[PDB]
This record gives sequence, C-alpha cells and structure tokens, in this order.
Amino acid sequence: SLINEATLAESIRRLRQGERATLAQAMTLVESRHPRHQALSTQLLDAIMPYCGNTLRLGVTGTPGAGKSTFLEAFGMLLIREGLKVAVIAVDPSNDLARAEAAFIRPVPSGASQRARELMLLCEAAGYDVVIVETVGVGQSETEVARMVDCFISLQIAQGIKKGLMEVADLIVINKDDGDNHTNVAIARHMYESALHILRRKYDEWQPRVLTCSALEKRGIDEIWHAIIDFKTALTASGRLQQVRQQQSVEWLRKQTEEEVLNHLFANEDFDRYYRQTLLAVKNNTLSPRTGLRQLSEFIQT
Amino acid sequence: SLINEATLAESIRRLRQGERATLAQAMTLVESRHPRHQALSTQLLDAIMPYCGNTLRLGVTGTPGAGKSTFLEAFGMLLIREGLKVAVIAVDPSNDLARAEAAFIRPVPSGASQRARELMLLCEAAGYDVVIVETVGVGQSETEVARMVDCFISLQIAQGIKKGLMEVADLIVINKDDGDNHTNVAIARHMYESALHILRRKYDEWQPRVLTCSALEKRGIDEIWHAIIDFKTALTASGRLQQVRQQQSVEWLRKQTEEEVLNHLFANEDFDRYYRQTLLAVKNNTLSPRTGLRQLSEFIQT
Ligand SMILES: [Cl-]
Ligand SMILES: [Cl-]
Ligand SMILES: [Cl-]
Ligand SMILES: [Cl-]
Ligand SMILES: [Cl-]
Ligand SMILES: [Cl-]
Ligand SMILES: [Cl-]
Ligand SMILES: [Cl-]
Ligand code: NA
Ligand code: NA
Repeated sequence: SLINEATLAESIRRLRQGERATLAQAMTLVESRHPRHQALSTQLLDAIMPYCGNTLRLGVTGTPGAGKSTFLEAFGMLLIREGLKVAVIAVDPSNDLARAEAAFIRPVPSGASQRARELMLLCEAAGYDVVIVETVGVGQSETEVARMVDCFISLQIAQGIKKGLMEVADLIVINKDDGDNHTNVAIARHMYESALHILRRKYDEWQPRVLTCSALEKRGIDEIWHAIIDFKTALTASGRLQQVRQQQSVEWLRKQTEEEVLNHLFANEDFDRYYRQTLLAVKNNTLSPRTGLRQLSEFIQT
Repeated sequence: SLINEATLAESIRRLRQGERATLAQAMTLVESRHPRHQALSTQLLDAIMPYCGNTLRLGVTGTPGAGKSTFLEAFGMLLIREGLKVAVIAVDPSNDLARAEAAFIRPVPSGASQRARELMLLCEAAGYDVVIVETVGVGQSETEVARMVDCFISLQIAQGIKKGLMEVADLIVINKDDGDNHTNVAIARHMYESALHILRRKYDEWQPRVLTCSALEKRGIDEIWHAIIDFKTALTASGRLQQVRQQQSVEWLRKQTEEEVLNHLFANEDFDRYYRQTLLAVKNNTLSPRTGLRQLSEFIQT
C-alpha cells in the first residue's frame, strides 16, 4: 500500500499491527533524502510517539573476533522461542534469525545515531518486545550505543580494559567458551569481574555481571537472558529505568542543540581563521589565555 | 613599590627575581574586580607569558580524613630541603611550610579554575621550581585539577573506586601508614593497584603507581617524590609532557569559548522558556525528538 499524506493514518494502523512490509516501507521513507519524504517522515515520527516506550531496548557491542554474529543469532532465537518479537538495528562502524518471522533485521549506514534512534522508535510503535541495537566495539562506540538503550551488553574475546567500557557496561559476555580455551576464557572473565567489582557502580541498584557462553554450542545463552531480566528487575524496583530513559532523551536533545550551535560557529570560515590565529598567539606566548578568551568572545558578539 | 601602568615593567622585573612581596601584590591585583585593575591585570598576564613554562606543575587532591595538610607540609619541606622553591595554590571546594622562605602559599576562593591557572602562571614567572595546586577530592574535583597539571596525585584514606579518579590518577597515595592500621592501609593500597593495573593506561608511557606513607612520621615521602621524578622521566622521554601541556591549554580555550556561547543562549530568558516547553512536548509524546531539534534550531536561527 502507498504511504503518503492522505494514507498516513491507515499506514500507522498497519505499522502498529506489526505488518512487516509497512515497517520496512516506513524505515525506507525515514531514510530518504527527498525533501517531500523528509516532511512526511517528520509527520510520521510525531504521530507515532504515543505508541512508543513499552519495548526492552538492548545494546550489544562486540570486538573483532568476539563472535557477535553467532551470539546475536543464538540470543535472538532464544527470545523468539520465549514467544517474543525481536528487532535488530545493525549500525555500521564509524542465518536462522533472518528466517524467523518474529524477527526483523535492518542495517544503519555510517547522524547514524539519530537514524538508529528513529528506526528504534518505528520498531517500538510496531509492537516489538525487544529491540537490539548492535555495532562493533571500537573507539567510543560502547558509550554511543549505551546512551540509547535500557541495558548495555559488551561482547569480549578471551592493553588493559577500556575505561569507557567500564563507564557503561551493564553486562560483559565472553563468547567462545568452547573446545580447548576454557582457561583463557576463565581468566578473561575474571579480569573484567575484578574491574567491575572494585569500581563504583554505574547504577546503585546493579553490580555489573560478567558471564561466559558458547553461542555455537548453545550454552550460557539462557543465563545471559536471565541476567538481563535481573537487571530490568533491579532498575525498575526503584523507578530508575524510567529515569534513565528520560535522562537519555533530554541529554540527546541538549547535546544535539548545543552541537548544532557550536558546529555552525566553528564551521564559519572567518571564525575558524580567527580562532586558529588566537590559538597560535597563545601557543607562541604573545597573549595570555585570558586575553585569548576575551577577544574570541568579542569576535563572537560582534 | 606601586604597581601601575607606568611601573609595570619594573614590577615584572621584581616578580621574575622572585621577590615575594611583588608576587603577593600581583596576585592581589589579578584578584581585584576594580575595572582598572582588570585591564592592568590583562597587560601583566600578556607580558609574563614568555617567562612561564619551566615549572613542574603538580595537582594534589585529598579526600576528607586523608591527611592532605600533613602530607603537603612534609612533601613541601622535602622539596625545600632539595633546594627547590615551591608554591602552593590552595583551591576552595566548589605550619613548617608556612615558615619556609623558599615556599609561597595562596588560597583561591570558590572561574576559580581560570583564577588558579593565572596564579600558577604568576608563580612560574616568579621562578618557582614546583607549583602545587591542591583541593579536596569530592565530586569531579580530581578531573578539574588534573586538566591543569603535569602530574596528578590523589590522597586516599584506608562504595567502590570512583571512575573519574581512575581516568586521571598518575599516582595514588595512602597516608597514615602508621601505628596500628598497617593491614587496613595495605588492603586499600592493593585495591587501587588492582584497578590501575587492569585498566588501560592513561598514558602509554606510564603505569600508575600506588604508594603509602606516614606524613607525621616522615616515612614514604622521599619515595613519592622519586615516583614523581620517574613519571617526569617517562613522559619527557617521548615528548608526551609537552604535548599534554599544549593539549591542556587548547582544551581550556576551546571549552571556555564553547561554554560562554552556550551559557549566553541557555541564559536567555526567551530561549530557556522555549527550550523547556520543547522538552516538555517531547516528554509528553506530542513531538518527536527530530521535530524538537528542528524547532529549537529554527528558534536559534531566527
Ligand atoms: Cl515516493
Ligand atoms: Cl559502588
Ligand atoms: Cl522503571
Ligand atoms: Cl591574535
Ligand atoms: Cl590601587
Ligand atoms: Cl594499557
Ligand atoms: Cl616533555
Ligand atoms: Cl512546542
Ligand atoms: Na528515551
Ligand atoms: Na598548558
């Protein structure tokens, strides 16, 4: 069926009934750069807001070689066996699940952060029980994913532990606990656990947990889902999950508003030039930082 | 002697010769809110920039009960015995050293960040060998101090370890390793060390060290100074210290420039109102985040 201004309400109806063709169509619309599609997309997203917010939002990162694909397939299939509908938003770095009718998989091209969030909203409005946003754990991708999900899960394989990961990890999982590397897996699991037991809790309500699994042998997956449920229980008992979700949305709005204002300034060719000359003046000991700041402020005011 | 526009150059001369009365006078001038003093202060700070930058800058935080005062006295007196001139900038939270002629102690009232930096510059121009900026370790004060010093030292006494501290600690010191609490001190020292050995290094060149001392018994202090020297050796071998200092100055300029622009916007009574109404519209599911952002952008442009 066509999606357009006249049919928007019926299209939303179809979407909320969980019709997969309409979900895919709506996502494609949201991804179009055609100015007309951008305005209709805006109408759609405004319209669906009341239908969002009753979906468990999970983030999953995996380092290269961590077995993210096999884990996601096993985990996804477990959720479907539990009778749940699961969507996977596969974000680009800066199988059996594919065949499941109760699943839905969509890639997000390398911003992509706003895009991932909007696609997640569509999945929520479509009645998915669990939405998983996943990407490679590299650079700061853990903290970026963490900011849009209820529960953040990092996959690791058996330099020290990344501090940014410690900041955001709710669960750490060591995949490929199979064959002959049990000891290597146990040592890695122990190391993450030492860090997560000694550092202050991200949430007062939750000691982060470190688990192991073998996706390809189907062991440990049930236990990971159970830990996620335990997390949900702990955070919802105090009303902290709702608070987290509100804080994430406020922080996104605030950060994007600030960043647009700042990007416009630092993009300006005249300001960029004056800024760089000011920096060089300070570096070369001709101006104090105080004076550097004042003249930047005056340039901005004028 | 008077400090004024006519005498500025001779006053700078006196300052560079290490005359303590002129240093105190210059600091008082920098702290005056009298508009005339603010302009002369600007001239002074510009003028001294070429004389700065050959001083070891240390940051020291202590938690309540960590023995910061006794440690600073013992440490300061050690440096003076080594024939060094040491200045202490005592920053407000958001003895024998006092009697030493080769020392200089100045408080900074509860911004205070810009003020601490400017007073540090005066000490550098005055020929101090070591300048120590110190404050209570509470909230985010560790990261704030860390951003203006060559080497950051945190005092702890025998909830888990603060992640912000792990981000910035170059050395951790457990004071009051005396009397009957050796075991309690050893356990605390071990805990910090576990975290600092397992987490990725802040600097590739340096594994953070955790030491113990008894300031009041004068034991362990020599070893702490030696560790600081080891830090300086490690970072200067690769040219990393110079890079750190440059990055700190650029980051301060950048952050203060951004924060002034943003504070003016979010201070604006009309924008604050529209921003809060937009936030509430999103919270109440009447607008998508996309639309929230767009209309904030339009409000700003207009
Ligand atoms: Cl079309
Ligand atoms: Cl804790
Ligand atoms: Cl909740
Ligand atoms: Cl300039
Ligand atoms: Cl006067
Ligand atoms: Cl490392
Ligand atoms: Cl260096
Ligand atoms: Cl509004
Ligand atoms: Na949210
Ligand atoms: Na600097």
